[PDB]
Amino acid sequence: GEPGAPIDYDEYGGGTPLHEIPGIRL
Amino acid sequence: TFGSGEADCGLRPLFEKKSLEDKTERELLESYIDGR
Amino acid sequence: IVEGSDAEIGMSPWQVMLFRKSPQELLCGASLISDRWVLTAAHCLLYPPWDKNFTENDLLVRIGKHSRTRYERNIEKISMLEKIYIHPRYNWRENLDRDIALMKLKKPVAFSDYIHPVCLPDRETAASLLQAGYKGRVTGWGNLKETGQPSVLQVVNLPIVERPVCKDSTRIRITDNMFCAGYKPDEGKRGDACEGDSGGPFVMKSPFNNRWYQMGIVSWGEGCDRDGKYGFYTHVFRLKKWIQKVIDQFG
Ligand SMILES: *[C@@H]1O[C@H](CO)[C@@H](O)[C@H](O)[C@H]1NC(C)=O
Ligand code: NA
Repeated sequence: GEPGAPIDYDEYGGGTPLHEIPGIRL
Repeated sequence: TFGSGEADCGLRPLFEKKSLEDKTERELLESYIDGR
Repeated sequence: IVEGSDAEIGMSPWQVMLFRKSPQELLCGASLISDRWVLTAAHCLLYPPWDKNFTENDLLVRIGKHSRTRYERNIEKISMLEKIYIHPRYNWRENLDRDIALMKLKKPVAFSDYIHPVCLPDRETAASLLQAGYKGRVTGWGNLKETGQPSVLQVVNLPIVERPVCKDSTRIRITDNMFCAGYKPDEGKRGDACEGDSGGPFVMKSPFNNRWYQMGIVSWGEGCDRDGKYGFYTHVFRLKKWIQKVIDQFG
């Protein structure tokens, strides 16, 4: 029921990088 | 313009177009029916 | 795909295999969205932290396939790429935000029983289907276990997960261009994408018009099928104006 993702559009206008996580699956 | 895409998109020749269900699509449909 | 099953013949006729020619190996999944456009994850083509940077002539696509390895006479079609378009704001430095790319085929592919495009969602379809607990379907030729390659295309159905649960599951910064899917530990059932499945489609079947819609792209995970971890998928609808801009300006 709760929205899993927002109903809108990506527009124009940090954090840990994925590659530092052990076992990251890309 | 692309718009909605192919007029025929998303209808599989070997399933929807023959009125045949695949082995697990029912599980998807059931998950789209809400509870109480 | 971990804890899935063999796909049925013709079950996913938009499935595309991205094949590296040298060395000869599966690179990624992808999906057919018209007779000359293929959708995949940007990180399948461009990931500098792992020295990955492919151009159009490095790859070929294979469409209509079921077997991972056998040449499928009179069934599969091979295509060359005219141009790759990677989202200009794809964030490879951090979290794979906007993990989306389009590939234009040099020649249009003929549709058949085994080759047919998937739909992209309109606003009502996205609003009606992108709800926690609602299941989508992931397909690919990726590994069967985190630590093992399938003989044929695999399929698994997985529920969309509530955003706070997705965010709690990971140290990574989760953006509005991502959603997560998979079963929770308490739910019993299992399943996940794995290495080699990246770039393939997460699709849902609309109960309103009977059509299959691509809601996600297999983007990234932490391990494969781990308890308390979820797969992350590119939010196709949220990036759909970019997709249309590319196809309208360059198709
Ligand atoms: C990818 O390769 C192209 C051509 O070799 C190069 O110009 C570009 O800087 C590379 N991109 C990144 C993000 O490293
Ligand atoms: Na999991």
